[PDB]
Amino acid sequence: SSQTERTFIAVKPDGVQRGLVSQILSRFEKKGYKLVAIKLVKADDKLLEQHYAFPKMVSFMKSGPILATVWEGKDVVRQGRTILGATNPLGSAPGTIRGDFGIDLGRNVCHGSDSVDSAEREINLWFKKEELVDWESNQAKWIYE
Amino acid sequence: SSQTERTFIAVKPDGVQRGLVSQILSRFEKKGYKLVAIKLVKADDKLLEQHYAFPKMVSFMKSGPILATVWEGKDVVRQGRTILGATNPLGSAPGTIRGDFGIDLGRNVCHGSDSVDSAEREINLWFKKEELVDWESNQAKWIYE
Amino acid sequence: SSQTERTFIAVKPDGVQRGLVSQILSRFEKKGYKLVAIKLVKADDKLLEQHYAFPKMVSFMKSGPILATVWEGKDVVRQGRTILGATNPLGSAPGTIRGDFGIDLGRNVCHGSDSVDSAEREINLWFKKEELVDWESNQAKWIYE
Amino acid sequence: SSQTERTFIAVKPDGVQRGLVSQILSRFEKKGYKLVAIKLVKADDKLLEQHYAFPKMVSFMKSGPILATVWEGKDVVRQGRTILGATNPLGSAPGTIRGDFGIDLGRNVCHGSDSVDSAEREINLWFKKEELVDWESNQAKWIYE
Amino acid sequence: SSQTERTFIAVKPDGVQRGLVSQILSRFEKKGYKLVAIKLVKADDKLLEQHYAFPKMVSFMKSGPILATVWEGKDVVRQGRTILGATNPLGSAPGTIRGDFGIDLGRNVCHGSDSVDSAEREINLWFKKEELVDWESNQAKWIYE
Amino acid sequence: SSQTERTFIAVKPDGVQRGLVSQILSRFEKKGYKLVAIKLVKADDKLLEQHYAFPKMVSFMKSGPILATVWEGKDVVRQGRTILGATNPLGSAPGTIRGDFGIDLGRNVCHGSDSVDSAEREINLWFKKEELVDWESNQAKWIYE
Repeated sequence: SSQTERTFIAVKPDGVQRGLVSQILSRFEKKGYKLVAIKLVKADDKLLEQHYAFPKMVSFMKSGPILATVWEGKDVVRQGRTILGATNPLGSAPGTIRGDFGIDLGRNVCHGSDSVDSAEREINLWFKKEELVDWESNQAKWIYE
Repeated sequence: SSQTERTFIAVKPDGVQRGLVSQILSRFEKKGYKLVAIKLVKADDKLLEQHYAFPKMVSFMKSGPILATVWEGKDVVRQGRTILGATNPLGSAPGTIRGDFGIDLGRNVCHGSDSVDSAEREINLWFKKEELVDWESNQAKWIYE
Repeated sequence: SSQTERTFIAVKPDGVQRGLVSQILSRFEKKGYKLVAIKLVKADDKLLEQHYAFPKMVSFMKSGPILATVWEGKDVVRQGRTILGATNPLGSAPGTIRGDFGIDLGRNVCHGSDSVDSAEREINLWFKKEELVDWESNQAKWIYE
Repeated sequence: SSQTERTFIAVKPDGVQRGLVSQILSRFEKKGYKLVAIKLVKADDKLLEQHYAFPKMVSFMKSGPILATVWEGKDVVRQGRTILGATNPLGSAPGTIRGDFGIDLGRNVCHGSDSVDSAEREINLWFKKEELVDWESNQAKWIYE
Repeated sequence: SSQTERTFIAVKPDGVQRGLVSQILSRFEKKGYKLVAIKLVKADDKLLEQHYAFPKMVSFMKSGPILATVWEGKDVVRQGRTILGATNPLGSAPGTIRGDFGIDLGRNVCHGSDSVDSAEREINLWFKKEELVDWESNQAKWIYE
Repeated sequence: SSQTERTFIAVKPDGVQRGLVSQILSRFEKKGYKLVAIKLVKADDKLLEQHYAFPKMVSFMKSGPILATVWEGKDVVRQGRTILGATNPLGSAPGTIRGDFGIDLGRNVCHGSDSVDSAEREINLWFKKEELVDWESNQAKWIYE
C-alpha cells in the first residue's frame, strides 16, 4: 500500500534551546511513524530565503540550531499538522506540541509541512536523497492492515 | 449514587504486540476509574462470531492475545469512548489513545463499548460473574460528591 | 511587551489528596509559564465566603488543604482555563487536567480564573503583594518575540 | 533458546488502591518482558495460608483486591526482583518500584518471586494452566540474539 | 506511630530557572510523602548568612527565586537525601534528581536536609509555624502499617 | 571552562526498531547535555570493520538503521556510560537505559564511548567536522558555575 508519505518536521530553534527535542520526537515515534532522516543544522542565508519562498524573522531562524527531520507513514503530513496543533499556540489544543509547550505565534517551537507537495520540495531542499534511510519498521505489520 | 456503570475496554492485539498495555491502562487508572476485572486471552472462533453479532478481520483478532478489561465508574462508557477517541485514528484527536498511538482504522489499538447495553452484554460474554471484583476504591470519597 | 498577565490556579483539595499536585504544576511549568507565588493553605470561613462572592460545598473546601498558585505570562488566564478544560469533567477533553483526572463537576480537581479582573481580585485575596516574586524566566527570551 | 523463564509479579492491595497498577506494569512491558496472564482477585483464606507456606498480615492481604500477573522472558525472575527493588522500601533504590512508590516494609506495593522454583509453584497456585497465554512477542526478534 | 518526621526540600534557583519544579515535586508526591508547606522566595542576605551557618556562592543563591518546601512522612529526611542523590551530580546515580538533571556540584538543582536536627532548625528559619499545614493524607492508611 | 567534552552516543538498531529513540535522547537532553550532531544511517561494511577495530555481530549492525549522535558537556563521556548503565543489561541498574529497556548483552539497545580518546576517534569516523554544530545552550549559564 502507499503508506510512504513523508512529511518534514523541524524543531525551530526555540524548540531546540528550550530542551523540547526528545519530547517532540516522542509524539512521532510512539504514533508509529518512521524516522527516515534527521540532522542538526544552523540555517543558511541561502537555505532560508529559498525555503520561505518579516526582516526580523530571518535572524531568528539563524539565531539557534534547527532539528530537521523526516517522517514516513500514512497520512503523515496531515497527522503531523494535527500533532503539532494550530500554528498560533494561543489557539492550539492541549495534547498537541504547540498547545503543550508554546505561547507566541512567533515562537511556536516547530514547523511541519502543509501539503504532500509542500513536504517533498521541503525535504529535497533540507536533505540530499543519499541522506534518507529506508528500512522496514518492525512494527509495520501491526500498525497497518 | 449510581456510579456503578461499567464499560468493557479491550486492548486489541495490535495494542498488545505493540507494547501499549500499561500505557492504555494508565489513562483509565489515573482518571479515577476502577479496574474490576482483567484477563489476557487468545480469542475463540465462537467467542468472536458471537461478539461481532470482513472475512479477514476474523483471523486478525485471532492473530494475537487480547487484553480484556472491565472498568467501573460514573459515565465510564461514554468517558471510555472519549479517552479512546474517534474510531478511525486518522481523525481522532491527540490526547486520546487512538490519536496518540494509531494510524489505521483496521489497527486501532483497542475497543471500548458504545452503550451501557453494549457493555453489559459484552462483559458477560467475555467474563463470568465470579471473575469480577468489587472493592471500594480508596479514592472514591475524593473523586465523587 | 505586556506579558505580565497573571492568573490564579488553585488545586482544590480533591486534587491535593489525590496526589495530583506535581502533575498539575507540570502543565504550567512546561508551557513556559512562570510560577510567581504558591502556598498550601487550609481555607478559612472568612477567606471563603469572600471568594465565592451550596451549603455543602463550603465544608468540602475546608475538608482538605488547598494548593493556591499564581502564574505569570501572556494570555495566561485564558490559557489556564484552556489547560484545565471544561469545568464539568464529563465534557472536558483529554489532554486537559479536568479530562485526564476528573469525573464529577463537584470534584473537579482544581480552579482557575475566568477573567483578568477575576484573577487580580482573586490573587489579592489569597496572597499579599509581598508574597509574590518577580524574576525573569531564563527561558523568556526563547519563549517570546 | 530457553528464554521461557516466568516469574510471578503481583501488585499487593496497597499498590492497587494507590493507583500504581499501570505504572508498575510499565516497567515490565517496556523492559521487553511478555505478559502471559493477569487477573484481579480478592485473596482467599485458603489461597493465602497456602501461599505464605503475622496474624495481622493475613487480613491486610484480604483487605483489597490483588493484581496477580505472570511475565515470561530471560532471567525474568531475577530481573523482576531487580525492578521491584529491595523488599524494605527504606533501603531500595530510586528507579525501582519499591523506591519510587513505597515507604513501609509492611506496605511495599508489590510482590515478586525469589526463585524459578518459587515462581513456578506460585503461578500454579494463583492460575490454572489454561489461563496462561503464549504468543510470540513481535519484539522478540529485536530483543534477543 | 511517629511518622511525622519532616525534612526541608528546596529547589535551588538553577532548578527553578531550568523548569524542574513540578518534576522534582513528583518524586516526593508519588513516593507517598506529604506536602506540608511550600513558598517561592527570593533569598535574603540575612536569611542566607544564617542558613549556611564561597563569597560567590552567596549571590548565586540570590540570583533567582527559590522553591522552599516541607515534606512530612517516615524516614523522610534520609529518603529525601536518597531521592536527591549524591550531592556532587557527577557521582549521583540515575533515578535520582541530581543524577537525572545535574552536572555541576555548584549547580546541583536542589537542597535537602541531612539530619532531623538539620531539617527542624532549617524549616523554622525558612517558615513560621502558622505557615505549615497538617491534614491527614487520604493515602496514609494504605501507605503505612 | 573546559566543558566541551563530547561523547558519541548511538542507538543500536534494536533500539531504533524498538521505538526507543526519543526516549533515549531524553535522558541526555534533560540532564543538560547539548546535542551537537545527529544522523540516521545504515551501517557500511567499511564504516563498521573500522569501528570495531563475532562474524554474526556484523550483519546485526547492518540489519537496521542506526541513530548516531554526538553530545557535548562536562564529564559527558563518563556520564554517558553512567546513563546507559552496565553493558550487560542483566546487571545494569534500573534508571539506566540498559536496565529500563534491555535484556540481552547482544541486544543492548545503544552504544556509548568509553574514553575521551575513544569518543573523539569514534565521532570523526561517524561524522565530518562540517556536520557538527556549536551554539551556546541557553541553559548553560544555569547548568554550570
